[PDB]
Amino acid sequence: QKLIANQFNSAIGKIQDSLSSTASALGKLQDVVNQNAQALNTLVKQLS
Amino acid sequence: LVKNKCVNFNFNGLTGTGVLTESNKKFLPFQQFGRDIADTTDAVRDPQT
Ligand SMILES: *[C@@H]1O[C@H](CO)[C@@H](O)[C@H](O)[C@H]1NC(C)=O
Repeated sequence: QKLIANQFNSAIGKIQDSLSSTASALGKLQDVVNQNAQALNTLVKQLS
Repeated sequence: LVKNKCVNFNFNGLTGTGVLTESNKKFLPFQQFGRDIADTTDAVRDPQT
């Protein structure tokens, strides 16, 4: 039990560090926002 | 000239509808028209002032 608890806490800590770090594993959500953003920009630019 | 309300403005023959207010865009002396990303007028210098 105690060993499992320590391992679980350390794993959570490393996850926190990984997300806290410069890593950009969240790219999937960023793709959804970015794609819609550039599509909107294209539609707007088409008026010219 | 009026500001802060919806009006049908006409500047040097260019027509548009919008709210006119003071702008911080430091237009160079040669510049006369500002445009947004959609190539639509968003800033202008009045010919009388
Ligand atoms: C005429 O337009 C000029 C340029 O905007 C301005 O300096 C001047 O005050 C206006 N009125 C008269 C009576 O010249």
